[PDB]
Amino acid sequence: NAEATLGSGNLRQAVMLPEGEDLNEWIAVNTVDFFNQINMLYGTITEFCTEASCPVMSAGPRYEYHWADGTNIKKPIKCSAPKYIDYLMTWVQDQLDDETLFPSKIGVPFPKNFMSVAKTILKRLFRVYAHIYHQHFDSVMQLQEEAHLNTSFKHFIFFVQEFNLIDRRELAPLQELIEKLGS
Amino acid sequence: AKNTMPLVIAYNNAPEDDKIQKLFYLQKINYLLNKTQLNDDLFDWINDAEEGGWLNELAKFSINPNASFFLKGMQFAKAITEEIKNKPEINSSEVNIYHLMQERDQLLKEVEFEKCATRYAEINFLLNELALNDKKTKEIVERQTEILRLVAPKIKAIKGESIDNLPVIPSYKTKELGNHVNNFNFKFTMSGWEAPFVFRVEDRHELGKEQELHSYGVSKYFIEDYSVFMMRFKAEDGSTVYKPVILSQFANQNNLEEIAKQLKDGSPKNIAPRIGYYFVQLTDFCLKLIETHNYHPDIKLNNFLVHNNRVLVSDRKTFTTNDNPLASEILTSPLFAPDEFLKCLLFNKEGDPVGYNRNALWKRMNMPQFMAYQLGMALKQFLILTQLDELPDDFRNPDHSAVSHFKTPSRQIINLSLLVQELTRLDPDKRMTIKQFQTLLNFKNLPPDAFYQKVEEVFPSSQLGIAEDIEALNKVLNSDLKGEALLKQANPVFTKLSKYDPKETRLTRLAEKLAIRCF
Ligand SMILES: [Zn+2]
Repeated sequence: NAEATLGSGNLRQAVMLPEGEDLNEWIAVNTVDFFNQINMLYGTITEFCTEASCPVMSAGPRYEYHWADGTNIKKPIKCSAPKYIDYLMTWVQDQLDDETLFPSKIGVPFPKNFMSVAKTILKRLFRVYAHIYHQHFDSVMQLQEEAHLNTSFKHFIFFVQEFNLIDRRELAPLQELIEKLGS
Repeated sequence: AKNTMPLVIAYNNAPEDDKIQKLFYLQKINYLLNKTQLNDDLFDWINDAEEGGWLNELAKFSINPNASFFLKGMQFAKAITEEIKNKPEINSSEVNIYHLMQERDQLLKEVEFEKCATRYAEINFLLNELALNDKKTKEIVERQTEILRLVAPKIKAIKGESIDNLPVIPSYKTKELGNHVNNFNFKFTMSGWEAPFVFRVEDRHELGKEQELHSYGVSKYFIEDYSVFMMRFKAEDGSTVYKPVILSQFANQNNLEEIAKQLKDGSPKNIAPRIGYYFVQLTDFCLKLIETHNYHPDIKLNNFLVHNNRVLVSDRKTFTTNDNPLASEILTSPLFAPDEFLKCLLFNKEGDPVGYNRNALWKRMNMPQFMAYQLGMALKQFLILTQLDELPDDFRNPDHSAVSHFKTPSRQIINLSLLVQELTRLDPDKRMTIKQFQTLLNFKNLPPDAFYQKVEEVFPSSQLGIAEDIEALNKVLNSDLKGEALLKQANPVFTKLSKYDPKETRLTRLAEKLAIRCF
């Protein structure tokens, strides 16, 4: 079996909006959590994701990904998966380390555009999962971490599903696996 | 003890036609040699490569004597299905490889050939079917076979070390000094392989417990070993002792203690998410170990290697199958030990263990509750090290929580610190279990009051004996009279909480939620 999961509390309850909680704060704290998880999980296989194995960042032959630059004005960039994903990790961490967007203090409110910023983060976090599953699940099995990977993805996709933060068309590279876990 | 003799007789008496019976007795002998302490003459015997020798007979079946417990089993499986004429009902994706290994070893441990020959061939057939048709199993077998082929000269050289030039390994409990250097434990790289490999010398005289563990799912948390063999060494005595020499990859991120220290310099919002990622692995390892009726009495951060962001164990010599051992029957570290173990020792000036007291003759530890305490102390050490450069002297004091060393604690730090106090209570029967801990890790993002309620549902406070004082604490907070008018009504409950022999953290912490309203 390779669809195994780890023991844990009920993940559907774990992603529910607690009573009296601000939705932005709930999105913020879980986004910081999920980024660290996928950043840790990608670090396990980083020596297997190379320029030779992944010349084009993708989730399989049909889902080629391009990088939309946030500072330079240029058509989205077609690049390797190691270049794309470490582009992405430093970019996300810069967002979370910005008190303007993810305020940790009490007296600082969330920006008017916080939702759009978080859903762009959550969209790109999904693409690291999809690249790992499609192109590196053999390395996942050789390190015996299927259950931890699946459990992290299960937690992540339940939170996205709970609040509808990624479009279904973007979840397409893993539609079969998504409906397998949520049943 | 040199007990393999009647199995050698049965092997020789077995017809040349019946090669399943031959292989059965070779795997039975091999299972017994792993349990047996060597003397000088049994070392020559297991190293006999001449005709009539144990090595030579294994080469006839392409079984490598120096292979890991897993690869040697699959090599036995490949040899056995060459001789199979009765093909079983094959279904690959409906088969647990760990269950087949456990059932095979129970046969080798204590069953005769006449009572298991068919299932024994059947089990090995299924093992070999995964080696051919299961991508995961096939790749594991392929990697280990290839490394074993490349390190073959190094194994010969190590085995050929002069009888007067063997290393002498002094023993010591401290890990603050480093790893002792001998001729065998120098890192090295090989042909085209990127990760450096290293040999290690475990401090034991046989591998009985190691053999049993590698057939359980908990072995996923072991550093993958590629070669196992016993070797001659010299002690301070000057007598020849025998220790296992094991090959594996060098773990590239040291241990969990050093991982916690590195976070001190990084982004603070990353501390609690990463503690979750690491302790989800520790918790799963603990429960999976407990499922095998095995226990770990020396749980602490620097005892868990980190490699490619994976938490792993390599020092398994301390594992026991005894769920209720006497303090003298387990090996642990005093700084992280529960109080029921520290009460079986005698101490000197400044507080160093020097021996056992009369409690050690009868007082037994409950290992699951023992491990729960140490896992809690591991979490307290991880939390504190992201803030301090060294552990504070009040580290063992339970009235000093991990969060009290945080200047700007977030809700997740508050919640994790609460779990530390739940796992490290004095009474072992009142400690939160590792299973309950696993259930609560996923709710660490809840607001602290909401997370507190989650703990109450998981582990009701009536099971601590404090149910009376709890309802007497909410009698006054549920009332809407606040100010100094409440404190007079909230005074008689503040009295009963000041007589408690050790402070119960649930009461202490909810009495704070009462004094906030009176003031
Ligand atoms: Zn890749």
